[PDB]
Amino acid sequence: PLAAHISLVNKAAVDYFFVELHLEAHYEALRHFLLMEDGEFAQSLSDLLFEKLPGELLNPLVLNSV
Amino acid sequence: PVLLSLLKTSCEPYTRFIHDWVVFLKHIAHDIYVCGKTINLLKLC
Amino acid sequence: AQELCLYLTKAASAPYFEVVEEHEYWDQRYTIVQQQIPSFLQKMADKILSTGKYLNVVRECGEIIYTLKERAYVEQIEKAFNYASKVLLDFLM
Repeated sequence: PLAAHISLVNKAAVDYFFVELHLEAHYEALRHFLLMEDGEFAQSLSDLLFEKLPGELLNPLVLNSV
Repeated sequence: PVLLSLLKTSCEPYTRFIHDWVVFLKHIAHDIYVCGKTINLLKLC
Repeated sequence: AQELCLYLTKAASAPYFEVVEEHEYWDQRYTIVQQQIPSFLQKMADKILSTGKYLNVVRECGEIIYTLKERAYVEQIEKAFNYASKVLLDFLM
């Protein structure tokens, strides 16, 4: 009477993540930004920062806005 | 019977705890530990 | 003795659940008292005070049961606060 209920909870726990909270989206989204998979973004972020090069380029007014 | 009637009521509160998340063979020991935390996690969501 | 102490609190709470202290420009009208908080509604100590407060700025112009490990009353409060604003916010637009 126990194992019959364990599989139903876990299957309902994992399913709750995908179809409601979009766990499959977060992974395929962080890759777009962190691992620089989406072009026109790294080619636009790195291209901006590299245009400058100390006290500049370090305050939250430029790098928090770029 | 006498021991059974004790065990039948000496486990009454322990079932309630088990009725929240919803030696002996370790194949199910570690599973109970996670079968509850999932329920206690869905209660806050 | 757990069926008993549930029969008392079920009857010693009907007056409270039929009415946070008031006074006599609008943030001093009703104010939370910090001591007398059930410590299991402490999560929603601000939505309760905000739920009735909206009901009074319109009135002068013109069931809950306790359960353990089940939040049927915590959800029941959000279902009324989500209406308490939709009658006042619409009343000003």
